[PDB]
Amino acid sequence: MNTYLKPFELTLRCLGPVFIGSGEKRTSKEYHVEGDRVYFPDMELLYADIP
RNA sequence: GAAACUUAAAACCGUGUUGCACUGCAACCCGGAAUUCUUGCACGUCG
Repeated sequence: MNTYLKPFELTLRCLGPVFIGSGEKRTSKEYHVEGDRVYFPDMELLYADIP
């Protein structure tokens, strides 16, 4: 600490899901599911290998 | 004694640099102080 500046330690444990949005929304033409797990590939790496 | 100009003519003139050498020069910070800062949940509403 310091003799005029007093810090603390704020710890947050989530009991439910937490969503802090970024302003970004992804369409269905970027990901595709496999059972329950949905895969998010890199958008430029799947374009570079395609001829 | 009464009567007849020591007069006439003649430039104080000719030639000649107020000229020769000489740095308005030497030394000197446009320098010292100053937060592009203060407030703000990527969120609300579901026959």
